[PDB]
Amino acid sequence: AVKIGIIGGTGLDDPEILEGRTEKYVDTPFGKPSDALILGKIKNVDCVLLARHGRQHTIMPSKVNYQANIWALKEEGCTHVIVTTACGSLREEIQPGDIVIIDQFIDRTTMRPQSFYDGSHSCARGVCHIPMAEPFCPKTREVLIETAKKLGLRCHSKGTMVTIEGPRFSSRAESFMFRTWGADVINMTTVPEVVLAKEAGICYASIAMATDYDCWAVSVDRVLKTLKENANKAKSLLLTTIPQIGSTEWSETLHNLKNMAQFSVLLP
Amino acid sequence: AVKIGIIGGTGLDDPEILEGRTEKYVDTPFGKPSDALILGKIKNVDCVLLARHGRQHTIMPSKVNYQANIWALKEEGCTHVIVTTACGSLREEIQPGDIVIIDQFIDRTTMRPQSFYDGSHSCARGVCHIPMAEPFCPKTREVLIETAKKLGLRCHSKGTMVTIEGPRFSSRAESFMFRTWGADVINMTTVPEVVLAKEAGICYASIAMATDYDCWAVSVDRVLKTLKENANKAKSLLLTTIPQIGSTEWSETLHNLKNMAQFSVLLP
Amino acid sequence: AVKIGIIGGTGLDDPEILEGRTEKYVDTPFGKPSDALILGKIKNVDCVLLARHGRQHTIMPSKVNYQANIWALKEEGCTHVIVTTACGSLREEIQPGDIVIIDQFIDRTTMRPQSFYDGSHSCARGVCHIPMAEPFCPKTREVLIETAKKLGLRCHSKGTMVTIEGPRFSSRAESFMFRTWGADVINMTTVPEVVLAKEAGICYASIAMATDYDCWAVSVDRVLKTLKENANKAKSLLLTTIPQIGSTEWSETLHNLKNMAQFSVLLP
Ligand SMILES: Nc1ncnc2[nH]cnc12
Ligand SMILES: Nc1ncnc2[nH]cnc12
Ligand SMILES: Nc1ncnc2[nH]cnc12
Repeated sequence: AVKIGIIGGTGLDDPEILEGRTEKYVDTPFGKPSDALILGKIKNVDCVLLARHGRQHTIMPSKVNYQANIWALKEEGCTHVIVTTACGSLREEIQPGDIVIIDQFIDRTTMRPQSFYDGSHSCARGVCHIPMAEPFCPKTREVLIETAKKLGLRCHSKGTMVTIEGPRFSSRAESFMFRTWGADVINMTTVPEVVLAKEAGICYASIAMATDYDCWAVSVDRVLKTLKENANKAKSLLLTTIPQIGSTEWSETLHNLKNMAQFSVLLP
Repeated sequence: AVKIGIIGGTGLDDPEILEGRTEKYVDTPFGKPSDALILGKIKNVDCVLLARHGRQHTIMPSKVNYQANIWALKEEGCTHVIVTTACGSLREEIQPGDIVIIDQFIDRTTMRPQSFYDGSHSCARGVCHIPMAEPFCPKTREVLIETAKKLGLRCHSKGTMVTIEGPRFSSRAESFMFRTWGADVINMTTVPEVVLAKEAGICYASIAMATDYDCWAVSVDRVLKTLKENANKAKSLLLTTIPQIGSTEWSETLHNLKNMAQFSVLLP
Repeated sequence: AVKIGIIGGTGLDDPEILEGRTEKYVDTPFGKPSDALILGKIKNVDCVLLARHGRQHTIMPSKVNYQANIWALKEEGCTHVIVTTACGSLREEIQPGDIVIIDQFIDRTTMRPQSFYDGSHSCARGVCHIPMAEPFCPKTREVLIETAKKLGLRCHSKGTMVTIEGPRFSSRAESFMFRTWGADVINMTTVPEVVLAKEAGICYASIAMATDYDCWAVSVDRVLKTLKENANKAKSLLLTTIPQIGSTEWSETLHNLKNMAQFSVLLP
């Protein structure tokens, strides 16, 4: 049995995607999640939706409680966590409106807790050095890619996301530099969300939606406009992907993830 | 009517530049500014001078209250903010003593608040994603460049400033790396000063004075020596530039800046 | 007379290396050191050993009190501080088990105090801008290199260490990027340890032990395994190097270090 946690980004957190909805506020050892958890289903698969920035988008990327969000979904019994996020394109071929099933990231954040094992919580004892060679679940990404193809959507099979601290957008010099580093898209929320999901032994995948070409220009109005015009794509992709995830066996994949997380912890 | 805020850097914060001076200590929602505001004039133009590190230079770059400084100048009615800063040269052609009217930056800071919209101040509500494609005012930079030419000063028309966290200087490996990234000069204070000025809808420009070639070596004594030998240049440039700024119309430029800042804010 | 401070890293902090041991808990203006100081000798040379992560390895890299550790050793009268650290190799020629006498670093840390002069301690007044062109002591590194040769150990004479914040390991995209930046090895503790030692006017050198090839894959178990298999190398190197350090004159080298540190401080 699988359970899909869904974290919705800016303008990509529609509750109506779930059938048989029930609101549920929870608490965690790391604090309160961005907003209430929305329990429901897509066909016969159980899901838990959560708005990353709150339903009214009042939380900036740097202040999102990534620890509480991931811990809450883990506590609900989620086996997978598929998220949505807007991003700027750093490559001509990645056009606004395109979907990118990212497989790598480059961290440019500075003031964000990236581990549950901070030495101050009894629920997470020891020092954890989680491997990040392959940050996103290959199997989950594969289903997303094939479903996008079945839907006939413009979708890139891989891509490197550079996550900046924000809330400001990048300068032109920074934008050029990121391209030379090998970054393909840019956002403000992938890190540490992907890191914490790995520590939790959860299958994590991200649906990145290009909304602009950054400035190599971007603005909040441009981002919001493109999201409004393309939100249906992420919704259709999730609706079609999830029942497919639920029809396959994940015990082995989840076992390997649990082992990796478990053996990354150094106890006294 | 224009009003020029002037933020003086290390050894480039001479109060005598202003005529008819009056000291004024102020407070802001973000705390106290580095020191008192010095009100005065250059010809018929009103100005407000502020020492970035305090008159006795007791504040390190990472602890400067950039938010309070910019907010105080904005509250005084400043339409422009022209600053001075020492920097290391990362290019052979930029010689110590040279002035660089920088047009871009690369952020290497880590523990600095970069927005007024942090969710804890009623004076700045919402999430702000300010555009940084063109961080510095083109029109203000243009006047500085032409005035430098009229004065016959060695001045570079553009340049990318990499702002490091400090207080330590860069290692040789870091110095080499910054050159490959496309950085031309290096300092410790441009970011987030330039970011906050943009959020405030103020025309911001920076007079960077090269004092050394970093280590691709630099020392505090070398920096102080070069500043003492060349401080008169920044003073003469400001004295000649400001009356020129005051003789032109800025309502349209300021309107466009206000619009950009206003529409960068996401309200609940 | 010399006194060698030794900071032992993960699995490279064996107390038995010292003869005539005596445990000593101390306090500093910056807080408590990672663990108690172990006083003792190697031949006729006085030494002070300190486990970076605590004897039971309960402190993550980002939470190590680098300020207290360096201050404690300085207060004990240490003239030199030679440390050990595990690291990942970013170059084919640097094989796991190899020693690298690093000479440069690239900072990728974000939430770490890098100076004693933070404006809140009477023991360290003013603003300090310490030079980092040559972060490690050349003379100390030279003795380590020659001793490694006399022992017939695979040892690299130089290398650039990129210090990441951690506790997570790097992503593959980050690993590739670090190689293009010119990094040779990667760890989580060199910065700011090397910076604070310089401010303290102490001769600092690092014995980096490659334990894996990062992911250009690494895991805690792989790291621990390689350290267990090669720990004897660092121990033998220290035992043979230290008596050699004690047989030479260091007054001039220490005087030059004291001058550099002293003149890096800007007083009110
Ligand atoms: N260009 C951009 N930079 C950062 N985050 C973004 N989100 C959407 N577009 C973005
Ligand atoms: N080389 C340098 N690095 C950083 N800040 C500086 N200010 C002056 N020279 C500098
Ligand atoms: N690959 C690696 N990255 C960071 N720290 C390490 N310590 C040992 N191997 C490492």
